[PDB]
Amino acid sequence: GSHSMRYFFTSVSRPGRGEPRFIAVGYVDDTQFVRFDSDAASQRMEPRAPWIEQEGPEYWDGETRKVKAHSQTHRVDLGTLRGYYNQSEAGSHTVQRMYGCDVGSDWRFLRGYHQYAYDGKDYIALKEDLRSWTAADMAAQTTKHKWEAAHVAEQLRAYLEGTCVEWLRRYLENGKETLQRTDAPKTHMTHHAVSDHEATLRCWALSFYPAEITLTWQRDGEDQTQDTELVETRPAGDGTFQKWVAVVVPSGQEQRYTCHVQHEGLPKPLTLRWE
Amino acid sequence: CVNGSCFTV
Amino acid sequence: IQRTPKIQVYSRHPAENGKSNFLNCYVSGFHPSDIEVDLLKNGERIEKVEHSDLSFSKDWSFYLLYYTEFTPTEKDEYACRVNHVTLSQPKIVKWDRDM
Repeated sequence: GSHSMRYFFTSVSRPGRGEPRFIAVGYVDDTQFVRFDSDAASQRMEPRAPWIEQEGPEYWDGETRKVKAHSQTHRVDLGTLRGYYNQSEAGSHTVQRMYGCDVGSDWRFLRGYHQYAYDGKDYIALKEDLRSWTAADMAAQTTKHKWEAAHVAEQLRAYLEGTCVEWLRRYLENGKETLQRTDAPKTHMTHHAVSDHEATLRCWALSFYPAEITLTWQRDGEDQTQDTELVETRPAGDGTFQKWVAVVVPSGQEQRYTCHVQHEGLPKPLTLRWE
Repeated sequence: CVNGSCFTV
Repeated sequence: IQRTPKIQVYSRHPAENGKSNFLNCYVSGFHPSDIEVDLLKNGERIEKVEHSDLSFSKDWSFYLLYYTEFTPTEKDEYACRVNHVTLSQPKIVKWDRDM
């Protein structure tokens, strides 16, 4: 199974006074392991998972230095983009950057990404071959030409194929008891009458990890979406996730209906029935 | 581990 | 572009009255990031709610989990109050044991 390391950066300009609000988080798969918050007192990169606390003072000093450099790059960027898009200094604006890498089941580099947004829209993104750029508009074209001239892509690719994968590998190992453990969804079905003649069947999946999952309803062995309901997948708060899916059915006919659960932790999909 | 090289837009 | 938050209120664990639990309010799909989220017990604000670190999905919309400890009872009402620039009014979502 592949694994990913992603870093998420958000800078929000504060036109009234001061520097932008800047928040960085780092993830392995669906597990946040570090953060930086400019509003916080420490002005340090901080641990958010036990297995990263293994790292010594020099790791935290290095990460702190780099993430601080990141904050300033984004501050500069917010100014430059205001200029590109001819905006006043009155409004608050947002720059987001996400980058990271995947390793495959062979534990080797699988893919890399580096994506940039301004005010919640695509601005510029490294392409899958990590050698060129997708520019969304004409302002991003400037950035693209500037970055081609300074061969940023070559430098990024070096990071995404070397340092990035190397450290994902290290983290995967150190945190193997959680990061490499799948939590199969604990499933069950509930049932309650909505009338004398109808009932809602709700198929629950709880406490699963990673987030990726599919719940599907069937009637007499064919997919049914009509008269069904659902929630988007949600964090339980303890590092695991939850989802459910419901159908309304004629009462007495509950046995026709099956809930099917697909998840990595499940060797084979699970079929739940009322009774 | 974050990178590593910083470049402005 | 402005996107309004979607909201879920729920328990971390199966809800049993008398048993300590955690009350969650998950806000997602929103832009920009500025947002106010309170957890209410009987219409009134629980005082130290925590929240996760701000992150975003691939469409660049943001998401946050707000949470606090609590013990369900049968009479007690819990809700989540969300205000965003997209909202004309602060949105309140009540907690339902079965979601």
